[PDB]
Amino acid sequence: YNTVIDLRLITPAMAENFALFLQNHYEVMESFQVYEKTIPLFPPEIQYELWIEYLEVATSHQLSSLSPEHIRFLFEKALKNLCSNGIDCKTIFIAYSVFEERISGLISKSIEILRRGAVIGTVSVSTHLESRLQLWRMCISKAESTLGPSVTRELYQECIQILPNSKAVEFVIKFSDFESSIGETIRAREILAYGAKLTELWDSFEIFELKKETYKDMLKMKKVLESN
Amino acid sequence: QRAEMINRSXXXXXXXXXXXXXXXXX
Amino acid sequence: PSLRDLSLERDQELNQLRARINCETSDLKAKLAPIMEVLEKKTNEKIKGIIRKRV
Amino acid sequence: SNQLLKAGLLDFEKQFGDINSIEETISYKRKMEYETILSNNAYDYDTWWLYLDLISESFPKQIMQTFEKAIVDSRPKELSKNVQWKRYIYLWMRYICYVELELENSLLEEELFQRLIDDIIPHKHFTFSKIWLMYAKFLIRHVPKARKILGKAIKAKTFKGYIELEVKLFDRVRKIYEKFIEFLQIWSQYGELEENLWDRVRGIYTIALDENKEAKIVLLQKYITFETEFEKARKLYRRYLEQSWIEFAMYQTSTEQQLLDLAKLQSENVDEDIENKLEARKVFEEAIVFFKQGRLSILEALKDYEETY
Amino acid sequence: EKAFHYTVQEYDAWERRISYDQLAKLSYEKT
Repeated sequence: YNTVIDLRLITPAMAENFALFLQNHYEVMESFQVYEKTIPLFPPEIQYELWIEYLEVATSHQLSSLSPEHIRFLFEKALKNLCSNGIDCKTIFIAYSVFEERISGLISKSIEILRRGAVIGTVSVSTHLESRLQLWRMCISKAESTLGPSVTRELYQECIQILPNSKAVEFVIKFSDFESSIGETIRAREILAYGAKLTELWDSFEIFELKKETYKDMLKMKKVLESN
Repeated sequence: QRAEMINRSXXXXXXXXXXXXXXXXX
Repeated sequence: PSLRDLSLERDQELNQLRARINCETSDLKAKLAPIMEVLEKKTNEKIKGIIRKRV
Repeated sequence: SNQLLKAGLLDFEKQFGDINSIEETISYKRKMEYETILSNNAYDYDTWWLYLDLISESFPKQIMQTFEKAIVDSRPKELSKNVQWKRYIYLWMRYICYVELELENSLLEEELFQRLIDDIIPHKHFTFSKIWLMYAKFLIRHVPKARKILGKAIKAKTFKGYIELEVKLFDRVRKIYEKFIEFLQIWSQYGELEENLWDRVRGIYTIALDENKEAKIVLLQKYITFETEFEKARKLYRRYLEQSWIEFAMYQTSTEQQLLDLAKLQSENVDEDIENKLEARKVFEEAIVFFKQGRLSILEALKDYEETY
Repeated sequence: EKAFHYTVQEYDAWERRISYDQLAKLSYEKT
């Protein structure tokens, strides 16, 4: 196998075969050398299919003696070298979020790691926009469940700024619901006025009246917006 | 004079909505 | 993962040959807590010590 | 100064050689990256946490230095108990438990706790109960000094922690709770402790304090009367009329069947002299629950009809 | 999904798919 790497004859699947061979015989640390000796030889569209192997074996196989900073290095080396070549990455940014949450327990860090995965600067926000929506939704789910009012209001006040207006519709609703559940409904009503965006998610802002003259004024304001 | 002319160019529903909310709350 | 199960299925295909061959800060609280509880129990042990001296 | 050369060494060690070399080389590289992030922003406290966790394992000589750097550089430039303050305090708590469990030199503890009582800015704004309670509990391991620590701060969490510390240690907390009343359900815990240790005196205190939604807490006196069986329960039922028609049900409950009927009749007369039909219906239901009682229920129904007529 | 079976040799060639000095060099090579 080594004189088939030296001749540059390996294929990606044959490299993963070498890795699985060495892992099955409990020479696990040698397999990481095989992922390192082969990942530089293939273009970015193949590397992402070898990295998902290398990070999973490193982070989960029980014979890996990799210190918490060593795996935390791998996930940064992958995420820089893939994202600089515009590959979609949510299977790495989620795995990093899980690993960081599991080992350090610093949930704010893992939330930030997802946030980094939403705000990737390589390509325009309309590129890979299915994944880059899922990451935001995961991030804010963690934030609301675990961290509480502080970081939620700083994630929401970033997410709505950068996603395209046609995709922001569920975030304003969920944000206003969260703020209303906190209380002091004028703060919620700011976002409920912010719902004037385009497209029929504004009906949720009308249905949010459960949070009478003020309601009539709301009806008037929405009616004006209906012909803007 | 048509040019001169053309240049010049909810409470019940609220109560009904309140009634609907009350009916739903029961 | 993509390449792994290709490798696994090919590992099954090898057996043919193998045959033929024969709450804002809760996150930080949760991390400090196992040390804080040890200090708590050490404090209470010393409390019982000074109580045993007082009697 | 060639950082790319260091990267080249690291890439070599990844591809060849045993794991210990990679672990040390990675530790160096991650030390540099955490330093460059922290000098760029001191308020990513998560990065501070992982940096200290790296230093604690790979660079034992470097630990205390980085703790000092962390406490002095990462302080907020703000007030009002903002989020950055709430997270900044945990670094000091980490440092306290490091000097306690790992160094075992308590001059460091007393020094850092004094620096905390200086640098927290408790003097005019928000104050962190966590450090006062840590200091008070520390002084026991250091013990009579823990009285001045509480008095420096004395915000409900501080009172609650000190009272529990008294209870673990002891009787002086009752007066501390009396002073805590100056700051609205703690009287229940006070009563529970006093009745555990004096039930007559505790109940007298409760009665005097009641002699000024307060009734929701005053119901504990009824529990005290029930435990005392106890003639003072009658005064609680009478004072519960502050209207009497609602209190009539409890009056009938406290009143043997004929006595409850008499009490219900008296309360019905009071309601009539002031809804009296509802009192009559309540008396009828009371007779039904007690169940000549059925005939009395029928008579109450007829009188209820005559009252509504 | 046939991509996983090309060699590194077959992958480095697939990366591939003017001044007078360079045109002169190319002409010399071609001749």
